[PDB]
Amino acid sequence: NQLEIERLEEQLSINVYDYNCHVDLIRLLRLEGELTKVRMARQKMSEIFPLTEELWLEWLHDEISMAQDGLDREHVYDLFEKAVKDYICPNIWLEYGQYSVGGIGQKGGLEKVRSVFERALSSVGLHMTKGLALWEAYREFESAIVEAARLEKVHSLFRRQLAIPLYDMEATFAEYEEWSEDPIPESVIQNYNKALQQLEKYKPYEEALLQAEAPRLAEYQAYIDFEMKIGDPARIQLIFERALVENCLVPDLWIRYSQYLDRQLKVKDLVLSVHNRAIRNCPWTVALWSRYLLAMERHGVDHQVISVTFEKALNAGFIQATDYVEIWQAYLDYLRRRVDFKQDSSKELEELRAAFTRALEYLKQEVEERFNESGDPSCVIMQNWARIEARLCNNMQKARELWDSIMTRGNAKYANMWLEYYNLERAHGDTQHCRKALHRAVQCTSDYPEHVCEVLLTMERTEGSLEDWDIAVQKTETRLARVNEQRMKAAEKEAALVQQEEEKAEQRKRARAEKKAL
Amino acid sequence: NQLEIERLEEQLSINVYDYNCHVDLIRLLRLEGELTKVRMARQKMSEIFPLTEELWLEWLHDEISMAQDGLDREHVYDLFEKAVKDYICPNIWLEYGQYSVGGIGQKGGLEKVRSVFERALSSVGLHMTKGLALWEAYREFESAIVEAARLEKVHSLFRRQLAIPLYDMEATFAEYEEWSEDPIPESVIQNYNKALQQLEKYKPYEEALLQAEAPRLAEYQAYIDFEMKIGDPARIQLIFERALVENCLVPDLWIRYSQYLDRQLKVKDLVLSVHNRAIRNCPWTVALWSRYLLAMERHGVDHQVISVTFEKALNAGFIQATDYVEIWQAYLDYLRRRVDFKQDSSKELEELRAAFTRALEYLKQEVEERFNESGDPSCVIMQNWARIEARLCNNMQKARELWDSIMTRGNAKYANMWLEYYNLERAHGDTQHCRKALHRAVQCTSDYPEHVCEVLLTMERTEGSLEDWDIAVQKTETRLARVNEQRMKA
Repeated sequence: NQLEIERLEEQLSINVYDYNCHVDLIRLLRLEGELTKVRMARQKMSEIFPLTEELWLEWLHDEISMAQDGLDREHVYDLFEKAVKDYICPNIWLEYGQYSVGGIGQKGGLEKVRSVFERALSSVGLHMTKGLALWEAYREFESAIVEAARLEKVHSLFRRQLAIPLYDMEATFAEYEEWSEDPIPESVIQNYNKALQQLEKYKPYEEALLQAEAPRLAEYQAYIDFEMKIGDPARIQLIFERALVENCLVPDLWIRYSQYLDRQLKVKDLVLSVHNRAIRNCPWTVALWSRYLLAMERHGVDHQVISVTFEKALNAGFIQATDYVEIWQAYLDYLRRRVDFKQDSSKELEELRAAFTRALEYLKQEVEERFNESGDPSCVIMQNWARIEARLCNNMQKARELWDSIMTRGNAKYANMWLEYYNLERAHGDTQHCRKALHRAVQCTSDYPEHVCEVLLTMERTEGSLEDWDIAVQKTETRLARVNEQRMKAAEKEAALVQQEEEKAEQRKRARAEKKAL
Repeated sequence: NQLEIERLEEQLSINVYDYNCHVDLIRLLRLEGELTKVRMARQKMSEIFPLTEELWLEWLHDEISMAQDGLDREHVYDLFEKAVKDYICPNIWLEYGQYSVGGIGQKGGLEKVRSVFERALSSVGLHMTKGLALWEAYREFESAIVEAARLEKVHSLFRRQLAIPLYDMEATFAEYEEWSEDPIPESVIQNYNKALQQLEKYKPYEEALLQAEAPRLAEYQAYIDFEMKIGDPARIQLIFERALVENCLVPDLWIRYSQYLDRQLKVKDLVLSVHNRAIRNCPWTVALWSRYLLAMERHGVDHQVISVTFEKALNAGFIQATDYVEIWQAYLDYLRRRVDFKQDSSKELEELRAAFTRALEYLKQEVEERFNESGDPSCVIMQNWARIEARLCNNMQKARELWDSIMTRGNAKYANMWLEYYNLERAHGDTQHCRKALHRAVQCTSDYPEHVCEVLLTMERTEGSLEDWDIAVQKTETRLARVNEQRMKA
């Protein structure tokens, strides 16, 4: 049996991203009874993958069976704390509540049990199908500690629940009437009726969810669309989380959720936790990383931790080269917003300039090596560096050095490219340099040459000397003449190929053998 | 017969630009013998139109026949002076020389005869077909005056002529050996040989010209192409002038000719005579006026005469609305190059700002009434004014006033209009004004809204705060969502 464990152990050392291998290794260590090794393998899997409810539960059950010390109780609590983070988990919460009851009597045991049930209810108390079990477990505990006056607390739990649309809530209203010696107040009956109307209202979606199987993403989306029209922040979070349990590998769903959080709730601890979980579920999508870095910046996360997050993004592994420029650009935009441009020379500015160099080299080395295509064809990073360096810093010279480099890459043929450079020179350079840029455009542009000529003639018309206008008409006339010659000649060749294909089709008319022997 | 004459005179009182009517009025007046009325009709026509050689000759014969030796010889000369101006005219020149011989007895009569023959030879002495008659008339005059020493003058003319390729040139070489007691020198004979080589070169072209029916425009162009390959300035002008005799109504031919003069020769007096002569033949073409104003500026013609030349163009009459903005464009460019922008007074700059205003109004009133279009749909004059006013003068507020007006006239829906405005603000305004322009652009752009959004987003990403970026995505998302709602609706 140990032979097979060693096989799995080495298979993980070659590739640690084999989820099923981790699962197989743990099941075997657990069988062999290696207790410190199972926990070690479980801590190592959990740091890499978010774990499903069933995997957390077996781990929780195992630590609980062996906890034999008051300290191990504390350790089990720490584990429960880890488990609730990955996805919504009504059974884990229920297990946490029931377990925490065992520490009653100790200094904070009564308060602790109330703390976890209350936390459970905030997370899963509105859950149509699995929320009810939590309310019932909470009430049962409260009634078990008191006989005559804490009764107000048990009342409150009955009243809190009956204002919420849950399944079999009807049996809970009846259970409450019998229990209560005091009459059920009119306000409670009205909150219950409105909760029943909500229950009838959400019933078709819950049923569509039930009849559909499985992950039932389309039915989840319809539900989410519905809850957003209604607009209860608490219900919208719930329905997102419910959907994300079965569809955690659908990045657009994470985007949708995090986007709602980033625009509406705007609660730091919540939005960032959700971004992080998106990252653990779908590391391969760059938008998730760039949106994470955005959220960290909006909420004043320390620069060091934002930076270390970015470094993790570079190591996630993406499928496209374009993906790597996107992550670099998000980080670069972030570094750019940290600089005070009102004053040269900022330490932050040198950090920015250092980052740009690093990005271009990273694009030159790592991405080019793996994909064998540059990840930035139109050199958009260099363009941004150039724009910044010329408009925000008084360093037009660096902008020029950059642009000469952008153009050498066969980018010299694009009208829009020359114009991007021209406009940069028109704003922060001199007229002499616009003219040289424009004279170059005319010489090099291959897609829309008439366009760049018009731009050159317009500049000379408005700002140049008569010699300048005359040189401009000469260069443009000459250039356009050459263009029209090749355009016209190539049309001669296509017309010549059509005539060759007509004389080929000609021989086929005069040679039509209706009978074939071969 | 006089009846048809009264009809033509009133038709001219109605419209003075009827060339054939003028020709007909003159034909009847000449025939009817109204000696005083013909001189008038001829003078009033010649000031408007260039006259063909035959029309100048007939006028000249009448004045010479009415020798009214009061004396009109100086006056007849003045007429010849007018006649040589219009086109190349070997018969008018030949006619001028034979006539000038009659005044040889008078003071400096001799220098005058040599003056016109030399002037004639400079214009048409290289003419393959008609140049020879002038060389022969010059020699004939020269051999006729002295016995022993002007014999040299005649020698120089035989030699001068024999170095130039003419038709029937061989018979003049043979004619020279007999007349000349001394042998024909080796240098003269080799220049003759290369000229015979020149005669062979031009022979297929001279003949191709001969076989086609007049104006033989296609055949003339081939010749011009050929002579330009050779690149001899004297020879190039000739073939142009020759072609222009028959094709004076082909503006494209004048353009190539005047263009050759402006790029290659660059001699003030020569280029300006051909440009002036071009507008008189084809006034309806705006390029001819515009190239003319350029040439006057290149050659430093007085500011006052350029303005009157320009004012003349406005009354010429064009077929397109675009033509009127083009001439207006040309004049505005000219006035701008007269301005020193380092000096803010500025005397020239005030004529310029005044000129723009006058121009925009001409398009609103005169051009709009006739065409019911501005002729400047995208407002490039206002665009140019704004650009000048913002980059060269520190008057950015004026550029904005101009741009507001452009957007007001239905250009707010075009992305390129907003971006051009954005780019001006980006260069000579502040960032807050770029932000406002773009925000306006996103709301209004109707043709390519997705594009202007990309431009706003790029800006915020590169210069804006994180909140600025965030506002931009909302504005763009909302705008694009609504746009997409309409393409499904419609």
